[PDB]
Amino acid sequence: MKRTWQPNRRKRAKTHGFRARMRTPGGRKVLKRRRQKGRWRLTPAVRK
Amino acid sequence: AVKKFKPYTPSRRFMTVADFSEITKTEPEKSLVKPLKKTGGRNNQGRITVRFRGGGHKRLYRIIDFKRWDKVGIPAKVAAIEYDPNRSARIALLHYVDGEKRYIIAPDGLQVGQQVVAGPDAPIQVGNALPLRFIPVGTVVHAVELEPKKGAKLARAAGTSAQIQGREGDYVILRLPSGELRKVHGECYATVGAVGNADHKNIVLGKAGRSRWLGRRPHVRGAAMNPVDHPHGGGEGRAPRGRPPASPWGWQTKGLKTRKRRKPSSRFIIARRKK
RNA sequence: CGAUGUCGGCUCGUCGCAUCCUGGGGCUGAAGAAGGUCCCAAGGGUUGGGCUGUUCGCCCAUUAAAGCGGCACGCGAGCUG
RNA sequence: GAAUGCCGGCAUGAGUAACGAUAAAGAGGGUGAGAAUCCCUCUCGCCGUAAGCCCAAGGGUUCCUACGCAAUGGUCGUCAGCGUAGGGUUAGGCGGGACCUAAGGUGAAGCCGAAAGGCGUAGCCGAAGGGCAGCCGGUUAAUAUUCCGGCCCUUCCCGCAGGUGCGAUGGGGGGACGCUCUAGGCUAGGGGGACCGGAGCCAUGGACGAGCCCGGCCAGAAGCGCAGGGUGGGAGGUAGGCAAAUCCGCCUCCCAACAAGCUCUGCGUGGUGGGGAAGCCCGUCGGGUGACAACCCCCCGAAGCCAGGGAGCCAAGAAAAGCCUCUAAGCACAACCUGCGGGAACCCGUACCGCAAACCGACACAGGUGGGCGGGUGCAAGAGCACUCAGGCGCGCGGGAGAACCCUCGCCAAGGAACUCUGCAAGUUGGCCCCGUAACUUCGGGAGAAGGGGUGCUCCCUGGGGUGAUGAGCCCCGGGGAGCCGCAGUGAACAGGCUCUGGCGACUGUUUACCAAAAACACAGCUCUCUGCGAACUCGUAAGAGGAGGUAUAGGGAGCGACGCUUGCCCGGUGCCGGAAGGUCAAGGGGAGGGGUGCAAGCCCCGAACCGAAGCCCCGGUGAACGGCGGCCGUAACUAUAACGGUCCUAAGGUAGCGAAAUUCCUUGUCGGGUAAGUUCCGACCUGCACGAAAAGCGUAACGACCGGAGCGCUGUCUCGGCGAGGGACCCGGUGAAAUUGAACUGGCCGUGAAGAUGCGGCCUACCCGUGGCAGGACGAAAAGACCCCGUGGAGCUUUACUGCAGCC
RNA sequence: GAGCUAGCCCUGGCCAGGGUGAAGCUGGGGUGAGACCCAGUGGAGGCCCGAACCGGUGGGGGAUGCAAACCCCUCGGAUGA
RNA sequence: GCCCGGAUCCGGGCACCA
RNA sequence: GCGGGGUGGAGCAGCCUGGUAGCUCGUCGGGCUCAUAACCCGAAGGUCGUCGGUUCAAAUCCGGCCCCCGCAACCA
RNA sequence: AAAUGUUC
RNA sequence: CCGAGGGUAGGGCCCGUGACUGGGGCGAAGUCGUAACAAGGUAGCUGUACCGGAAGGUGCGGCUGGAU
RNA sequence: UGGGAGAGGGUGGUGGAAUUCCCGGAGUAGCGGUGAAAUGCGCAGAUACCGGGAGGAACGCCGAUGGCGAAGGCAGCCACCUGGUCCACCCGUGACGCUGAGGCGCGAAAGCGUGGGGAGCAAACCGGAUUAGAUACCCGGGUAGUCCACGCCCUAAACG
Ligand SMILES: CC(=O)c1cccc(N[C@H]2[C@H](N)[C@@](NC(=O)N(C)C)([C@H](C)O)[C@@](C)(O)[C@@]2(O)COC(=O)c2c(C)cccc2O)c1
Ligand SMILES: [K+]
Ligand SMILES: [Mg+2]
Ligand SMILES: [Mg+2]
Ligand SMILES: [Mg+2]
Ligand SMILES: [Mg+2]
Ligand SMILES: [Mg+2]
Ligand SMILES: [Mg+2]
Ligand SMILES: [Mg+2]
Ligand SMILES: [Mg+2]
Ligand SMILES: [Mg+2]
Ligand SMILES: [Mg+2]
Ligand SMILES: [Mg+2]
Ligand SMILES: [Mg+2]
Ligand SMILES: [Mg+2]
Ligand SMILES: [Mg+2]
Ligand SMILES: [Mg+2]
Ligand SMILES: [Mg+2]
Ligand SMILES: [Mg+2]
Ligand SMILES: [Mg+2]
Ligand SMILES: [Mg+2]
Ligand SMILES: [Mg+2]
Ligand SMILES: [Mg+2]
Ligand SMILES: [Mg+2]
Ligand SMILES: [Mg+2]
Ligand SMILES: [Mg+2]
Ligand SMILES: [Mg+2]
Ligand SMILES: [Mg+2]
Ligand SMILES: [Mg+2]
Ligand SMILES: [Mg+2]
Ligand SMILES: [Mg+2]
Ligand SMILES: [Mg+2]
Ligand SMILES: [Mg+2]
Ligand SMILES: [Mg+2]
Ligand SMILES: [Mg+2]
Ligand SMILES: [Mg+2]
Ligand SMILES: [Mg+2]
Ligand SMILES: [Mg+2]
Ligand SMILES: [Mg+2]
Ligand SMILES: [Mg+2]
Ligand SMILES: [Mg+2]
Ligand SMILES: [Mg+2]
Ligand SMILES: [Mg+2]
Ligand SMILES: [Mg+2]
Ligand SMILES: [Mg+2]
Ligand SMILES: [Mg+2]
Ligand SMILES: [Mg+2]
Ligand SMILES: [Mg+2]
Ligand SMILES: [Mg+2]
Ligand SMILES: [Mg+2]
Ligand SMILES: [Mg+2]
Ligand SMILES: [Mg+2]
Ligand SMILES: [Mg+2]
Ligand SMILES: [Mg+2]
Ligand SMILES: [Mg+2]
Ligand SMILES: [Mg+2]
Ligand SMILES: [Mg+2]
Ligand SMILES: [Mg+2]
Ligand SMILES: [Mg+2]
Ligand SMILES: [Mg+2]
Ligand SMILES: [Mg+2]
Ligand SMILES: [Mg+2]
Ligand SMILES: [Mg+2]
Ligand SMILES: [Mg+2]
Ligand SMILES: [Mg+2]
Ligand SMILES: [Mg+2]
Ligand SMILES: [Mg+2]
Ligand SMILES: [Mg+2]
Ligand SMILES: [Mg+2]
Ligand SMILES: [Mg+2]
Ligand SMILES: [Mg+2]
Ligand SMILES: [Mg+2]
Ligand SMILES: [Mg+2]
Ligand SMILES: [Mg+2]
Ligand SMILES: [Mg+2]
Ligand SMILES: [Mg+2]
Ligand SMILES: [Mg+2]
Ligand SMILES: [Mg+2]
Ligand SMILES: [Mg+2]
Ligand SMILES: [Mg+2]
Ligand SMILES: [Mg+2]
Ligand SMILES: [Mg+2]
Ligand SMILES: [Mg+2]
Ligand SMILES: [Mg+2]
Ligand SMILES: [Mg+2]
Ligand SMILES: [Mg+2]
Ligand SMILES: [Mg+2]
Ligand SMILES: [Mg+2]
Ligand SMILES: [Mg+2]
Ligand SMILES: [Mg+2]
Ligand SMILES: [Mg+2]
Ligand SMILES: [Mg+2]
Ligand SMILES: [Mg+2]
Ligand SMILES: [Mg+2]
Ligand SMILES: [Mg+2]
Ligand SMILES: [Mg+2]
Ligand SMILES: [Mg+2]
Ligand SMILES: [Mg+2]
Ligand SMILES: [Mg+2]
Ligand SMILES: [Mg+2]
Ligand SMILES: [Mg+2]
Ligand SMILES: [Mg+2]
Ligand SMILES: [Mg+2]
Ligand SMILES: [Mg+2]
Ligand SMILES: [Mg+2]
Ligand SMILES: [Mg+2]
Ligand SMILES: [Mg+2]
Ligand SMILES: [Mg+2]
Ligand SMILES: [Mg+2]
Ligand SMILES: [Mg+2]
Ligand SMILES: [Mg+2]
Ligand SMILES: [Mg+2]
Ligand SMILES: [Mg+2]
Ligand SMILES: [Mg+2]
Ligand SMILES: [Mg+2]
Ligand SMILES: [Mg+2]
Ligand SMILES: [Mg+2]
Ligand SMILES: [Mg+2]
Ligand SMILES: [Mg+2]
Ligand SMILES: [Mg+2]
Ligand SMILES: [Mg+2]
Ligand SMILES: [Mg+2]
Ligand SMILES: [Mg+2]
Ligand SMILES: [Mg+2]
Ligand SMILES: [Mg+2]
Ligand SMILES: [Mg+2]
Ligand SMILES: [Mg+2]
Ligand SMILES: [Mg+2]
Ligand SMILES: [Mg+2]
Ligand SMILES: [Mg+2]
Ligand SMILES: [Mg+2]
Ligand SMILES: [Mg+2]
Ligand SMILES: [Mg+2]
Ligand SMILES: [Mg+2]
Ligand SMILES: [Mg+2]
Ligand SMILES: [Mg+2]
Ligand SMILES: [Mg+2]
Ligand SMILES: [Mg+2]
Ligand SMILES: [Mg+2]
Ligand SMILES: [Mg+2]
Ligand SMILES: [Mg+2]
Ligand SMILES: [Mg+2]
Ligand SMILES: [Mg+2]
Ligand SMILES: [Mg+2]
Ligand SMILES: [Mg+2]
Ligand SMILES: [Mg+2]
Ligand SMILES: [Mg+2]
Ligand SMILES: [Mg+2]
Ligand SMILES: [Mg+2]
Ligand SMILES: [Mg+2]
Ligand SMILES: [Mg+2]
Ligand SMILES: [Mg+2]
Ligand SMILES: [Mg+2]
Ligand SMILES: [Mg+2]
Ligand SMILES: [Mg+2]
Ligand SMILES: [Mg+2]
Ligand SMILES: [Mg+2]
Ligand SMILES: [Mg+2]
Ligand SMILES: [Mg+2]
Ligand SMILES: [Mg+2]
Ligand SMILES: [Mg+2]
Ligand SMILES: [Mg+2]
Ligand SMILES: [Mg+2]
Ligand SMILES: [Mg+2]
Ligand SMILES: [Mg+2]
Ligand SMILES: [Mg+2]
Ligand SMILES: [Mg+2]
Ligand SMILES: [Mg+2]
Ligand SMILES: [Mg+2]
Ligand SMILES: [Mg+2]
Ligand SMILES: [Mg+2]
Ligand SMILES: [Mg+2]
Ligand SMILES: [Mg+2]
Ligand SMILES: [Mg+2]
Ligand SMILES: [Mg+2]
Ligand SMILES: [Mg+2]
Ligand SMILES: [Mg+2]
Ligand SMILES: [Mg+2]
Ligand SMILES: [Mg+2]
Ligand SMILES: [Mg+2]
Ligand SMILES: [Mg+2]
Ligand SMILES: [Mg+2]
Ligand SMILES: [Mg+2]
Ligand SMILES: [Mg+2]
Ligand SMILES: [Mg+2]
Ligand SMILES: [Mg+2]
Ligand SMILES: [Mg+2]
Ligand SMILES: [Mg+2]
Ligand SMILES: [Mg+2]
Ligand SMILES: [Mg+2]
Ligand SMILES: [Mg+2]
Ligand SMILES: [Mg+2]
Ligand SMILES: [Mg+2]
Ligand SMILES: [Mg+2]
Ligand SMILES: [Mg+2]
Ligand SMILES: [Mg+2]
Ligand SMILES: [Mg+2]
Ligand SMILES: [Mg+2]
Ligand SMILES: [Mg+2]
Ligand SMILES: [Mg+2]
Ligand SMILES: [Mg+2]
Ligand SMILES: [Mg+2]
Ligand SMILES: [Mg+2]
Ligand SMILES: [Mg+2]
Ligand SMILES: [Mg+2]
Ligand SMILES: [Mg+2]
Ligand SMILES: [Mg+2]
Ligand SMILES: [Mg+2]
């Protein structure tokens, strides 16, 4: 049946994307957090 | 009148529709329409703030002239009478001799091709607009301003009217459609006559679908819900109210007056409404 | 109670005997026939249907008779629900 | 050594279940160490509104070729979407961008908020909408509207000529719009041809035939033809379109208007450029040949094109730019328009999968995934159904055997619901044409009621329509005779069982994603109530929104729930509404009178009467507001019963109508119906445990995958089972799990034991080890019982529990 | 976190075929004129039958599944809320 | 408990209760 | 199981707070009327369900017992 | 004020 | 071919009968009231509507077959 | 042809008296009601009085033993549209007449539907009395309805 993951590149970049994060105090805290942990990807990868 | 149907479907048995006799032009004036922004009952937070709304037929907004005092002494001809999906009343298209074209709400008895005008000097005739103080005491009147130059606020619904009862200083006394007796400032404009399409209230929607066309989503009773939802929620099987009958937000809904007592306009209302 | 699934049906039985029938008896207010009542006897047998979820019970039509009870009110790693 | 401990490793169950749709395979020939599984060929089967073909998401090299087989592949593997390597994606015209706006988002100005931030007109962003210039073929192992070939077209820049008051983010027009139905004419696509072109073929009894088999087109500028869309021309006035305007709008006059003209599309033709089958050759995907291929006629014909077409209807159907026009600063050696010429034309995507083994489902997963094409025949039609074209497949374990048992299927003597909670299930019925069809009804319906007849093939006669020509042909509806065959003619496939009668809900709808589809929710309709507009109400601290660019024929809230006939009595309590009196009433006012201190002026504290809001009390109203609507005793010239009376209580004592009911405890009440028999059912009765009038009462045609009862039909439900089929189970080869598991050398009885013993006692029985089976036990497995209790454990919910808070006064 | 699901907003798309035959309109009848009756035309509808599509009624299977909701047979809606 | 009320005591009015 | 009740013939006060049983109707005797009802004037009738106990004294307070209404009888 | 009057 | 009739299916009229139910008629001396006939003690009757144990009452309009 | 009287009918408009409610003034101890009373209303300022307002309904005197109409029925006043009808004249047509089963229309009140309207009145209903009772007569309230529009119903002591 129709499952929960329904990949969509625009949706992905617009929701979790770098610019979406930077636009918000929470999003910046995420970026700050993932940088501090030293994540290789701060933001989900998506091919635009 | 109001057109009926043979019961060739269950719903068609009771459905009635407007007769549309008075309508002379079947599409609007292109330069007088802007898109109506459907809201779904949602405000700018995105929250439903008026329940049970959405999904009705798409509409175009027809720009209505609720000032009229904008064009004193410039007469106009009634070019056509048109359907307006944003109001109960029909609208009349005015070709001003000016060359300007404007919409007004169509008063009862307006005939296409006749001539109307606004101003103190205007004839007391169906379709004309004067400040209230220059209108004979006792004449029926619609599209009434409530304060000077602020726009026609009273009596705009199909069939409705106000009647001038008397005068007192800068103010005249109107009986609103509701039966309330209010003082309205004399310099406020008003169009003589009552609004057309009086048969509008005799309309039987006929079936659930028709309400939906009007953008009216199904209304669900409190009694049908759970205590989380509504004061009338829950109970095993059907239940009576079991408290004073209440709104979803708790306040009482049978009789509890809600107009603010200390409202500055209180000085101007002589007698609270009729029945 | 770190689980012993709970009524009734179905299927499959098996046991007890305080015996419903069949077999053997004594007493009879047992003429015969047919009954009553107690004794011995568990080998076999113990029907089909209407109503109800019903067990039970009532009812129809029969029957030699249409027994009663145990088996976790036998039987859901056998079914039903 | 235990923590259903944690991490790891390795056992057991076990060579067990399974190996993922029952569409299906067989052989021959290759390759190779090795082949059911890879390649080739032939035969067979499956899909064919797909299981074929294009596109968009998403995926991201999976594409092509070489070389590989450790792992991946449910087996095998020489093969592969796998490993290694090399190659492969080519655009002014296709898609997006250098264009436009939609919701929404953002946001000069501005507004708000402790901070973070929230809003916000313009503006900007935002597309699968608007706008915009490329079609056919050839080519590669792999790309092609991209490269090539042919024929076309767009914008930008410069220049030449001709022409004009040129000029914009400003004015205006246009763009620009729904649903249903639908005309004409075309095209896509299809069928037929005795006409044209073609390698051939004559078999097995017959046919050298008007035989069979194959094919008979595609693209195309200007011009032309056909079909359609759009569109009036002129003058004068002008105060409106936030400046101006010759434009647009408005007024007047003139001419002409199912025309024309002008203009734009579609289709046809068209210089020219392509394509071009079967067959048998060579291959093993393609090539060569056919072939100077032919490239014609007739019919069917779109839902697509002309398209911004037409009609009707109500629910009344984006915006903005491109584009045209008008003028403003300006500038008129400029600028624009038109024609021609030369030059200029950027960025990103382009492989491949794409109803799936490459996307979403942990899997090469019977699931899910939006758009277009989707051939032929026959069955009334059709995207249905059977078969089949192109094309694509046989589903990545096989071979046997022919048990029980399970699944899916077929048939069944006599009976025919006797089955069972229940005809659950499965029969029956089944399309079309004709005949025919009841109660009742809201006159639509109930209707496909019910019930019946017909149905194929052949010959003869014949009616009307389309196309053409008014004829031939082709095509589409029919009609009338006479016949033939079979058990049977919708001969296959697809395709209602019917009726009678109750309950509930009017009806179509909606719902507990994944145990409830219903009588629940919704619903039109009815009523109450709030709301005069900066509405009430709602969301927010606010600003600001929604309400509504609405205005009482409107908006909020509540109950009831089409319709019909109705909806009684109670206002003492609670609610809401009204009431300028009176009672209480906080802060504050007032300050009689007292006090601390000081030598004192003074400073400081307490403080009575009186004044003092809402709320509460108090006076009224109010039921489609919350709610409520009695008891005991007696009485009729038979009994029985009580129209009648007595009395206590109440705020008032249940009216109409219903009633053993979705409500009746006693209860299977009683009586009647139906049955041989009726705890159900239907009709009645009424001592209604415990109906009753908008938490509506009583009815109601129609409707219902709702729940009752009954009858006919027909049946494997059953008496009562039997046989048959296939897929499993079974055997052999390949791969090979799982929960569970203190260890086990793990029998019956009668006892005993923490009270139900393989494990203790006594007796009895018993050679060792398996395989197929069955499920009584191992208080079998699973889940730290979801019932119950306990915990001064938790959470949801309620209110006249407590205490706060928002909100309101 | 609304790429599942619920509602709404903007913008597109889809719904084989067949049936029933409302209003209207035309003609006829009717009448003082009317209502109204009749035939034809017409093509309405939360209308009927039935694919796609959306559903999920009953049963059976599945139950360490093909699948953490699936398959088969049935069955509901299918111009509309 | 106190003050405002009526013909020691019932009226009441507000307030307190460890 | 829990609450309420039992008093002239009927229906209800009195009980809580002990001493004194009352109200409407009925019944009886008189009136009025031809007579009847209604109406008017007078009167009788309760040892307070029963047996215990408390008290100087019990309808009254307390215990049993007999009745009569009401409410409950839930979780599997 | 004032209800009523057994049957032939 | 027609055809007595038999069979199946669905209608129509009529008759008998039916738990119960609705009023009607009759019945020497039942119960409750007293509506009507005298102004019948509220003039009556009336069509209708609502209501009430019952006669009846009341509203609206009519009639005199009423007032004396 | 010419004249007439009339509440004949339909529509639109308009006039004053009265009742009720509301607002203001002034005023105070009751008003109202009956057989008598009570309910009810009134110091929260009623009744009675004056001014202003709103609304609905019916039109006093004229008014009659009157007039009109087929019947039901029709009454302030104005106008409009319209029916009947009588009289004069003796002009026109030449029996064109009478009645009328069916049919069609009209048809007081009450009642019903959908909207409005709602002052007074008033079934139902509540209360106060009367009474043995009083589901009545009397009193205080009071909802349909009475009024308008449209559509039904089609009855009557629709009677002379
Ligand atoms: C004059 C006289 O004695 C008297 C007394 C009191 C009242 C009256 N007047 C009248 C009595 N109150 C009565 N009428 C009445 O009250 N009115 C306000 C008219 C009443 C409704 O029944 C009456 C019709 O009965 C009455 O007219 C006479 O009836 C009786 O009275 C009455 C009845 C019916 C039964 C017994 C006695 C009676 O008086 C009269
Ligand atoms: K429980
Ligand atoms: Mg997942
Ligand atoms: Mg999706
Ligand atoms: Mg995307
Ligand atoms: Mg996208
Ligand atoms: Mg997206
Ligand atoms: Mg982003
Ligand atoms: Mg920052
Ligand atoms: Mg990581
Ligand atoms: Mg790194
Ligand atoms: Mg991130
Ligand atoms: Mg209708
Ligand atoms: Mg209209
Ligand atoms: Mg526009
Ligand atoms: Mg926004
Ligand atoms: Mg936001
Ligand atoms: Mg709301
Ligand atoms: Mg909403
Ligand atoms: Mg309108
Ligand atoms: Mg709408
Ligand atoms: Mg609702
Ligand atoms: Mg609920
Ligand atoms: Mg919630
Ligand atoms: Mg709540
Ligand atoms: Mg509740
Ligand atoms: Mg409930
Ligand atoms: Mg509920
Ligand atoms: Mg309940
Ligand atoms: Mg309740
Ligand atoms: Mg209720
Ligand atoms: Mg309550
Ligand atoms: Mg409440
Ligand atoms: Mg008001
Ligand atoms: Mg236990
Ligand atoms: Mg365990
Ligand atoms: Mg367990
Ligand atoms: Mg014997
Ligand atoms: Mg003998
Ligand atoms: Mg025996
Ligand atoms: Mg039984
Ligand atoms: Mg029993
Ligand atoms: Mg015998
Ligand atoms: Mg057991
Ligand atoms: Mg037991
Ligand atoms: Mg058992
Ligand atoms: Mg047993
Ligand atoms: Mg068992
Ligand atoms: Mg089981
Ligand atoms: Mg069982
Ligand atoms: Mg078990
Ligand atoms: Mg078994
Ligand atoms: Mg230890
Ligand atoms: Mg373990
Ligand atoms: Mg642990
Ligand atoms: Mg092993
Ligand atoms: Mg095993
Ligand atoms: Mg498996
Ligand atoms: Mg499998
Ligand atoms: Mg497989
Ligand atoms: Mg192989
Ligand atoms: Mg091999
Ligand atoms: Mg294979
Ligand atoms: Mg091969
Ligand atoms: Mg096909
Ligand atoms: Mg198909
Ligand atoms: Mg390998
Ligand atoms: Mg190998
Ligand atoms: Mg290998
Ligand atoms: Mg592998
Ligand atoms: Mg392998
Ligand atoms: Mg696999
Ligand atoms: Mg090799
Ligand atoms: Mg190119
Ligand atoms: Mg550039
Ligand atoms: Mg752009
Ligand atoms: Mg833009
Ligand atoms: Mg954006
Ligand atoms: Mg675009
Ligand atoms: Mg393009
Ligand atoms: Mg090229
Ligand atoms: Mg020019
Ligand atoms: Mg438009
Ligand atoms: Mg559009
Ligand atoms: Mg073409
Ligand atoms: Mg064809
Ligand atoms: Mg101008
Ligand atoms: Mg201008
Ligand atoms: Mg070729
Ligand atoms: Mg050649
Ligand atoms: Mg088009
Ligand atoms: Mg429509
Ligand atoms: Mg200049
Ligand atoms: Mg110059
Ligand atoms: Mg660039
Ligand atoms: Mg660049
Ligand atoms: Mg690029
Ligand atoms: Mg490409
Ligand atoms: Mg697709
Ligand atoms: Mg694939
Ligand atoms: Mg999964
Ligand atoms: Mg596979
Ligand atoms: Mg798959
Ligand atoms: Mg067919
Ligand atoms: Mg296969
Ligand atoms: Mg075998
Ligand atoms: Mg058989
Ligand atoms: Mg049968
Ligand atoms: Mg039979
Ligand atoms: Mg049966
Ligand atoms: Mg069939
Ligand atoms: Mg009919
Ligand atoms: Mg049939
Ligand atoms: Mg044949
Ligand atoms: Mg069918
Ligand atoms: Mg329903
Ligand atoms: Mg329902
Ligand atoms: Mg569910
Ligand atoms: Mg659930
Ligand atoms: Mg769930
Ligand atoms: Mg669930
Ligand atoms: Mg289910
Ligand atoms: Mg359903
Ligand atoms: Mg509902
Ligand atoms: Mg209704
Ligand atoms: Mg809020
Ligand atoms: Mg708005
Ligand atoms: Mg309801
Ligand atoms: Mg009350
Ligand atoms: Mg009250
Ligand atoms: Mg109250
Ligand atoms: Mg104070
Ligand atoms: Mg106060
Ligand atoms: Mg009620
Ligand atoms: Mg109460
Ligand atoms: Mg009751
Ligand atoms: Mg009553
Ligand atoms: Mg009643
Ligand atoms: Mg009963
Ligand atoms: Mg019964
Ligand atoms: Mg019972
Ligand atoms: Mg029972
Ligand atoms: Mg009974
Ligand atoms: Mg109720
Ligand atoms: Mg009912
Ligand atoms: Mg009916
Ligand atoms: Mg019904
Ligand atoms: Mg019905
Ligand atoms: Mg249904
Ligand atoms: Mg259903
Ligand atoms: Mg049944
Ligand atoms: Mg069988
Ligand atoms: Mg087999
Ligand atoms: Mg072997
Ligand atoms: Mg394991
Ligand atoms: Mg051991
Ligand atoms: Mg061992
Ligand atoms: Mg051993
Ligand atoms: Mg023991
Ligand atoms: Mg033992
Ligand atoms: Mg042993
Ligand atoms: Mg031992
Ligand atoms: Mg031993
Ligand atoms: Mg033994
Ligand atoms: Mg076992
Ligand atoms: Mg066991
Ligand atoms: Mg077991
Ligand atoms: Mg479990
Ligand atoms: Mg635990
Ligand atoms: Mg536990
Ligand atoms: Mg548990
Ligand atoms: Mg317990
Ligand atoms: Mg505690
Ligand atoms: Mg404790
Ligand atoms: Mg707690
Ligand atoms: Mg809690
Ligand atoms: Mg509030
Ligand atoms: Mg999404
Ligand atoms: Mg149709
Ligand atoms: Mg139909
Ligand atoms: Mg299903
Ligand atoms: Mg499952
Ligand atoms: Mg399935
Ligand atoms: Mg279906
Ligand atoms: Mg259908
Ligand atoms: Mg007492
Ligand atoms: Mg005498
Ligand atoms: Mg007497
Ligand atoms: Mg004493
Ligand atoms: Mg004593
Ligand atoms: Mg409980
Ligand atoms: Mg008497
Ligand atoms: Mg015969
Ligand atoms: Mg009398
Ligand atoms: Mg009388
Ligand atoms: Mg009288
Ligand atoms: Mg009575
Ligand atoms: Mg009365
Ligand atoms: Mg009268
Ligand atoms: Mg005073
Ligand atoms: Mg008024
Ligand atoms: Mg006549
Ligand atoms: Mg009337
Ligand atoms: Mg009374
Ligand atoms: Mg009396
Ligand atoms: Mg009485
Ligand atoms: Mg009414
Ligand atoms: Mg009448």
